[PDB]
Amino acid sequence: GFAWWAGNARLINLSGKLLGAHVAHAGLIVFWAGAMTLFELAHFIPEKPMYEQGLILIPHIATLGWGVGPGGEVVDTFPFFVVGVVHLISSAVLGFGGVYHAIRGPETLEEYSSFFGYDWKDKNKMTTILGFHLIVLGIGALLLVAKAMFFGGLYDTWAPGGGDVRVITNPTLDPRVIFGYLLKSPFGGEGWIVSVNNLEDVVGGHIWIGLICIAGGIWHILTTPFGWARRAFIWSGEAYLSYSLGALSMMGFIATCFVWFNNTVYPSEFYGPTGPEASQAQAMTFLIRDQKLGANVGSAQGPTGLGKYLMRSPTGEIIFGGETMRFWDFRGPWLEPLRGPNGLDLNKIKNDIQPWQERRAAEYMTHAPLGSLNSVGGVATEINSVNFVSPRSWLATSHFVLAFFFLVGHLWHAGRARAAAAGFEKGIDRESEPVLSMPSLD
Amino acid sequence: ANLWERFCNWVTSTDNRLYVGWFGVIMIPTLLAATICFVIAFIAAPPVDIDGIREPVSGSLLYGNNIITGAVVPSSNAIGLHFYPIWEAASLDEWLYNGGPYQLIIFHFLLGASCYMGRQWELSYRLGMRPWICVAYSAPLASAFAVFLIYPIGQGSFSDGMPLGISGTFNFMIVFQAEHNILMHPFHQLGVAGVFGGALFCAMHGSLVTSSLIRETTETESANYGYKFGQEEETYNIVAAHGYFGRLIFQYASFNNSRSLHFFLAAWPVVGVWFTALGISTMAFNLNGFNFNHSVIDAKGNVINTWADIINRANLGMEVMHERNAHNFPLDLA
Amino acid sequence: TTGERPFSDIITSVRYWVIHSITIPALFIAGWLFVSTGLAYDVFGTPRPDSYYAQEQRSIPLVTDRFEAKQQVETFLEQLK
Amino acid sequence: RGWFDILDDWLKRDRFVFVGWSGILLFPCAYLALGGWLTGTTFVTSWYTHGLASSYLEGCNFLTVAVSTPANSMGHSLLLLWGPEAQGDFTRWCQLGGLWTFIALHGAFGLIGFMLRQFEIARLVGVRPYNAIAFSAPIAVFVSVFLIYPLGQSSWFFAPSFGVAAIFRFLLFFQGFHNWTLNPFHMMGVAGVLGGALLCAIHGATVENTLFQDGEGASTFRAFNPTQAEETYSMVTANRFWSQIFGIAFSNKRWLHFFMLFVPVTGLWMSAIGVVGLALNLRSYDFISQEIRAAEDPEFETFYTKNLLLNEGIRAWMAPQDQPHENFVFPEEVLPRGNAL
Amino acid sequence: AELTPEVLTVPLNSEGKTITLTEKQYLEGKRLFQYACASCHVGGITKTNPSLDLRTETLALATPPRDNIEGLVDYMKNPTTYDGEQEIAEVHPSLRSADIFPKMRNLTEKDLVAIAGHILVEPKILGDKWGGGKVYY
Amino acid sequence: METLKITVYIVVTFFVLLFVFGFLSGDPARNPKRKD
Amino acid sequence: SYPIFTVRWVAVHTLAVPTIFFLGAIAAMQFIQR
Ligand code: CLA
Ligand code: CLA
Ligand code: CLA
Ligand code: CLA
Ligand code: CLA
Ligand code: HEC
Ligand SMILES: CC1=C(/C=C/C(C)=C/C=C/C(C)=C/C=C/C=C(C)/C=C/C=C(C)/C=C/C2=C(C)CCCC2(C)C)C(C)(C)CCC1
Ligand SMILES: CC1=C(/C=C/C(C)=C/C=C/C(C)=C/C=C/C=C(C)/C=C/C=C(C)/C=C/C2=C(C)CCCC2(C)C)C(C)(C)CCC1
Ligand SMILES: CC1=C(/C=C/C(C)=C/C=C/C(C)=C/C=C/C=C(C)/C=C/C=C(C)/C=C/C2=C(C)CCCC2(C)C)C(C)(C)CCC1
Ligand code: OEY
Ligand SMILES: [Cl-]
Ligand SMILES: [Cl-]
Ligand SMILES: [Fe+2]
Repeated sequence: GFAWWAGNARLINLSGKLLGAHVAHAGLIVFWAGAMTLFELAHFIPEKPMYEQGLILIPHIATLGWGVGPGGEVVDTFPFFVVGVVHLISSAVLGFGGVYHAIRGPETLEEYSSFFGYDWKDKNKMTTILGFHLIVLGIGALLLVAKAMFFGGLYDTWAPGGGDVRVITNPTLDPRVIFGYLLKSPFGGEGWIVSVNNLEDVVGGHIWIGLICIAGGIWHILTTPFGWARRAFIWSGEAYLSYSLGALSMMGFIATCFVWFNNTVYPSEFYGPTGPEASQAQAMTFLIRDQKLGANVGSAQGPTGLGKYLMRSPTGEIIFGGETMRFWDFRGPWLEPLRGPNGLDLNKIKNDIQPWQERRAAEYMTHAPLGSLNSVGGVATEINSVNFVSPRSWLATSHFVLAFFFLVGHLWHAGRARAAAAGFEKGIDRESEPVLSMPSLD
Repeated sequence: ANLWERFCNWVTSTDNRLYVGWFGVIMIPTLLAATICFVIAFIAAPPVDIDGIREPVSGSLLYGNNIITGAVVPSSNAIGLHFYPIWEAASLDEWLYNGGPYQLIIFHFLLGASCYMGRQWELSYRLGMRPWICVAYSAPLASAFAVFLIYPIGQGSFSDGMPLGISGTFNFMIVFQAEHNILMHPFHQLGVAGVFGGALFCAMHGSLVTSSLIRETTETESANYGYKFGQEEETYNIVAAHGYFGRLIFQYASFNNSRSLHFFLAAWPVVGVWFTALGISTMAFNLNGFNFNHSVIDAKGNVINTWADIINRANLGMEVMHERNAHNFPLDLA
Repeated sequence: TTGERPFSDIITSVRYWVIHSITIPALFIAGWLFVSTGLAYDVFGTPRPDSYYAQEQRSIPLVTDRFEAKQQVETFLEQLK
Repeated sequence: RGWFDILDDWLKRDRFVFVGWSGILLFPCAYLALGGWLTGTTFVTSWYTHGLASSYLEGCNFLTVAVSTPANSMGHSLLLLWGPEAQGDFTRWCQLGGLWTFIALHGAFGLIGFMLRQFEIARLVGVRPYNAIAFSAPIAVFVSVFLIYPLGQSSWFFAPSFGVAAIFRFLLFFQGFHNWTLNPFHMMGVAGVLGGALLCAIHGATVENTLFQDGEGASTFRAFNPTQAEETYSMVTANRFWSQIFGIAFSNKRWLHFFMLFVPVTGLWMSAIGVVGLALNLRSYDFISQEIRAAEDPEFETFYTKNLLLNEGIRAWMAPQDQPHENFVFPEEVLPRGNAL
Repeated sequence: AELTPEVLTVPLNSEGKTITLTEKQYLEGKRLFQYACASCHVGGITKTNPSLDLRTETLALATPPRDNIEGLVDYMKNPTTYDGEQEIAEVHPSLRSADIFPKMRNLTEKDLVAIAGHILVEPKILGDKWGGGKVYY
Repeated sequence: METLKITVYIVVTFFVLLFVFGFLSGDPARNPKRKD
Repeated sequence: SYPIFTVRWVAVHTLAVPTIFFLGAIAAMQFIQR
């Protein structure tokens, strides 16, 4: 009994029409991935970094090792085109199947096939569909593995020489490293899974995950829910929808922080420097300049009595001074050469900084992820001129927003599911008001 | 009658003057802990080196503060986003200098407040109610998450989360405008619309119902005694109220359905506060308000100032003065 | 219910769209011309892009007198002639 | 059957927009206050009063467009068209800020008209006039911020200019010069506005989740009837819910709805009083005990002292541009600045 | 006021020859300046070394002098320190260094004129604001 | 300090498992209309 | 049998007429160049 504004809830128990909704919507996702890439490519200019150009999809492709050389220098734009065209083309096939199943195909499936038809309350059929999709996920995760090891490798920002595409011959299988990440603290200096800083660990984790997903995929095909599971859950289409909104929301917050902190699977060559990275780069820049003028940067006492360029962290490591003392957990390929075991190494600072390192720091400092909604780069008090907002800010903010609403959607549908399963989603029975049969609190 | 089943029945009982519930099991301890730490700190904590520059800021009453100026100061910039429980300090004295109380208070409050929201779902289930009062509360809870957690994550430091005091609050919102031009951000503008709108509709609805109370009393008694708790009949005349407000404006701009009207009252401030909490959360990643500094120039290319450029002159004065000893390099990138 | 003719019926009607398919572009064109012709600048006193400042001047022509105010702005304008 | 009652009759007929005796004041003035703001934001500059561009015609957008206040030189002049300042010339009038007083005065009189309208309609329909009383809260704010506050000051120049960013500048002005956030009459305003918004959300959400099931379908809206005597949500289940979540809850529907009137109305009234103080520079700017200690004790720092540094930054950095008529010239060396920035 | 020949007239070399840009060249150079330079030089400052700016009176005192087209176009080819004593193509975008500053690649010789044109005309319109910093925003 | 840390870990874990097992004990069935 | 010219008519055209006109002027304005 649903309004026009909740009309999609009229598809709960129309399995055939609901298949088309999902496949027509799957087409929309592929369409955008296709058209967007074509759009980004149509506007690409190779002379300019990707992050001066508002690109978010091309950075994902270059990260897999297509179209880029050492440095991130774009070498061949044909793989970007091929990804766009194939995605765009595949969306008509899904579009076609979506409209057919929404409008002309059987409204319901369970009369046409006992295989494709389902009842939400069939706990066995539902876990079987879960199992199928788990294998597909496991397959896909191994695809990334397969690319890294057998079909070209991946862009490795850590490679000696500026970064380069590199085949991964020794994925990390040691479970104490792989599952160690899952128990690292999410706080500073630790970073939970966000701190992964090498492709061996990335590739290895996807071997594990693809195995696990196939493992469980088979599990759920072969099993039915145990009794303790049967009694703790609500078994209904809305209930499963809510469960999933919860997980997507959680995943979305994770991605938000991944693109904001991680400079390995979001290499800075492509995406721009991280907040912390740009902040560290400014300290590098003025250390370099002032040293050239003859300042002794180990010994220069700043206004506060803390070192003007270099101080200690609370655990003693030598770090950049100023406000960026907060960012001392930062690690990047342009900085690690300067680090010894006590932190930044004063003899390397006086002797070993390279032009390429100066250059990187000047660039990242002047490309920090600060920017206005209308794409004026810099602090909010900055004048018009530089048309720049970091891909990391566009990606970080959009996914906080989406993550946030899907948690509302989780609370929205979780609670509705609990109430409709108990029978009071529509309001309170006047003749049987629970509270009027309870004793008064006082 | 088994010992666990009987515990479960007390926890979830609809008969406790205050409902507990499974959510209440986390909430009670974490809120009692955040509360007790806060009360002690506000009164007696020594000064805290918030900005990590060995310049401690006095926040409590016994150190020369009043109700307006006192605060539990945020933890040292030197800590940034590191976890800093008591057991990581060499001593309570260290923990107090570096601002440990703030971390303890905010984490426990965020948790217990999260469980508060869920507790609202829970009791609604146990009483046969509809479930979504908690969706309404998530707008303020999301606001508290943005200024105590999200904003520090994106700026890299809890030293930049909102202080727990009245003047510290204003300090946080002054620096915020200098760094983000938040007044010129459309999500703060929707917050103002949510919040002004909410006060307007509160007064409207309150005055429309009050205007149409049905006569049940004499001049010498409160009109309030015309309603008796649990009476079945409505206590005002909704078509007389719709009759007046339709004519004050025009017919179709006025509700005659009390369900739509009350749903509207809930949706307007909730949605607007979601946005303005999203505004703080996305400005945490420095996607700032509109910047029209020097967007207007003449045929020669002189700058012709607007009100935006005046705003910016004041943002500049906030910028150059805040945390006056803490910056060694020319741009405040965080 | 007040006896006027309902809106949903006026703007599905042929007659309505027969008048207003004329009156609405006439107004849009009328106001356009108010700008494109320059009259809006003149009616209102608003400086054109070339006449905020005198050529080598970087002074706002700020009104500083109450009862000589009219003549003040007039003098600034002749400083642009 | 005299003419006066013939007109009474026609004014008070039931029509799509009711007119009334109050219409006579209300409608001309409301249309003119609004015609002037749209007229001025689309076409008119602030070059000669403020040194600012301020219309779409000049290049501004909807955020930066404003009808700006007259020059400080104008003082509190009514700035009538036919008056000694504009001397009948429409063009000069606009360039002097004439439309600011135009909007503000027709605005004031229109608000009167509106409130008299609420009195007029309520008398005819036979309801109590509490909507009209609530409307005093907006009226007090308007008269205190737009009329009383500059009348206390040197001139109209220092009132709010009618525009989005211009009003944003006014909010920052009051922080740097008046330290308005520290004023307890503003704090009572904040607790009333936010309290209102709280009350608004929480009462709408309670009703929506204590509804009776009076229809069969999942859209609960259909199941209300405007004429039903029966209440549509359970005050009993609402009261028990909040007593157990929050400890206290409403039990009296009349007190509840009267409290929704009381809370936001009163907060606006308290802030009106505060701004009246500020007309006169009677600020709650400082705490004397704090200043004596900090003067004598350079290790003594609070958020109270930090915020005044910021206020000091705002005053010196915005004043020359914001008050052009003062010819403030602040060479760089005198500007307050922290390290590096 | 408007963009007239006088303001569009700038020195070509130190001898004191002059050249008069077209409006078109002025907008061309402003554009190229935002594309290749403003990330460090917005408003005529230098964000990564604020001691050195693009005020004409600073350029005049550079070694070699740089308050003219020839000097500016040379600098975009082979930049030096302010005293002239070391070439710095390695850390400053230049044609001599366009391998490592990829934006400087598609700049033609006339492109360099327009860029140098802008730098010299802008101080004449904005005055103190050009290279002044936030104090003059 | 090390003693406090253990204490807190213990106290927390306790309430957490109270929570996980509280909801694993037939929570859908704790409602006033329909129980399973 | 309705009227064409009412109070309502006037109110409507009192706002609408100058709206469209104003939209015309603001449209033209996007093409103004310095
Ligand atoms: C996988 C995601 C997902 C899915 C499948 C559903 C599915 C459903 N939802 Mg849930 N929902 C979700 C996420 C999801 N939701 C999220 C994230 C939220 C939080 C906001 C909600 C909140 C929500 C509420 C409050 C309600 C539902 C309802 C419903 C049902 C009917 C919906 C309908 O017909 O809407 C039809 C769609 C519309 C009416 C259009 C809405 C358009 C949005 C608000 C505007 C977005 C504009 C965009 C951001 C920018 C525009 C750009 C411009 C150019 C246009 C259906 C089962 C209803 C329900 O309970 O039924 C059982 C209901 O009342 N949903
Ligand atoms: C992702 C978006 C999405 C999707 C996929 C669907 C899908 C669906 N909706 Mg929902 N809906 C949506 C958004 C969506 N809706 C929104 C945003 C609203 C709020 C306005 C609603 C409100 C709504 C209501 C109120 C109802 C539905 C219903 C339905 C189903 C039956 C439709 C039908 O027979 O129409 C027939 C429609 C037509 C004959 C018109 C043409 C439609 C086609 C698909 C246009 C496609 C154009 C495209 C470019 C062609 C590509 C072709 C190429 C691939 C070969 C269908 C599965 C109905 C339902 O459940 O039925 C029982 C129903 O009652 N929808
Ligand atoms: C998850 C998506 C999905 C699901 C569950 C279904 C399910 C169904 N479809 Mg639909 N359909 C889909 C997608 C889907 N289809 C798409 C994408 C299209 C357009 C290409 C269609 C077009 C379509 C038509 C035209 C018809 C159906 C029909 C049917 C029913 C019978 C199918 C049958 O016997 O095939 C049995 C199995 C096969 C024929 C094997 C196909 C082999 C596939 C192509 C290889 C799979 C590879 C991999 C998984 C795909 C990903 C590749 C990509 C990543 C590059 C069944 C309920 C029929 C029906 O109900 O008629 C009344 C019918 O006539 N479908
Ligand atoms: C899409 C993924 C997915 C989904 C939706 C399900 C869904 C389900 N699984 Mg399957 N499963 C999956 C993947 C999935 N599974 C995979 C890949 C595997 C292989 C390992 C399994 C293996 C598996 C087994 C062996 C069993 C299930 C069971 C179940 C059911 C009980 C769920 C339950 O109580 O969990 C809720 C979770 C708990 C009660 C305890 C979790 C405690 C952890 C520590 C919470 C951590 C959250 C934390 C905040 C985030 C940080 C993570 C931390 C590790 C750092 C349910 C139908 C059970 C069942 O009935 O099977 C028939 C069962 O016994 N699953
Ligand atoms: C009807 C409501 C109304 C109200 C209350 C106002 C109020 C105002 N208008 Mg607005 N105005 C209105 C309608 C209204 N206007 C209309 C319809 C128009 C368009 C024509 C305007 C156009 C307009 C402009 C253009 C301006 C104003 C201005 C003003 C202000 C100055 C008024 C003044 O000095 O009057 C003084 C005069 C009276 C109050 C008249 C009193 C009538 C006496 C008692 C009768 C005398 C009879 C006679 C002597 C006897 C016979 C003599 C014999 C020769 C026959 C004031 C706030 C000015 C303003 O805003 O400046 C900032 C201004 O410049 N008004
Ligand atoms: C940051 C990455 C920069 C970019 C991009 C551009 N310039 Fe620059 N410039 C930069 C620095 C650090 C310096 C100082 C060099 C030193 O002496 O140590 C400079 C210097 C100049 C100068 C000299 C100004 C002077 O006062 O003598 C000029 C004229 C100049 N740079 C011009 C210029 C142009 C035209 C650019 C775009 C094409 C450009 N620079 C880019 C930093 C950076
Ligand atoms: C059901 C429904 C719905 C939905 C629907 C959908 C959403 C659909 C989809 C659709 C889709 C999903 C579609 C797509 C398709 C695609 C296509 C059709 C494509 C095309 C292609 C082409 C043709 C290509 C070409 C090219 C190439 C090849 C190369 C380059 C160039 C170019 C690009 C040109 C709605 C909501 C409406 C409503 C209700 C109902
Ligand atoms: C790939 C990769 C990797 C890996 C990773 C992994 C391996 C992961 C895992 C993960 C996982 C393994 C996860 C887990 C999850 C879980 C969860 C998330 C859960 C949840 C739960 C819940 C939700 C609950 C609920 C409940 C309760 C509590 C009570 C009763 C009732 C219920 C049931 C409702 C790495 C890092 C190396 C690197 C990179 C890549
Ligand atoms: C002043 C004056 C006067 C008067 C005047 C007037 C009265 C005016 C009017 C005017 C007006 C009356 C105008 C109007 C206009 C307006 C406009 C300008 C509009 C626009 C709008 C828009 C643009 C919108 C849109 C939209 C959006 C944006 C979003 C949402 C949706 C929509 C679609 C709505 C006189 C003569 C007495 C004389 C004296 C002076
Ligand atoms: O805004 Mn200005 O930016 Ca965020 O950090 Mn850099 O300075 Mn300091 O610590 Mn608190 O405050
Ligand atoms: Cl500060
Ligand atoms: Cl610093
Ligand atoms: Fe109510």
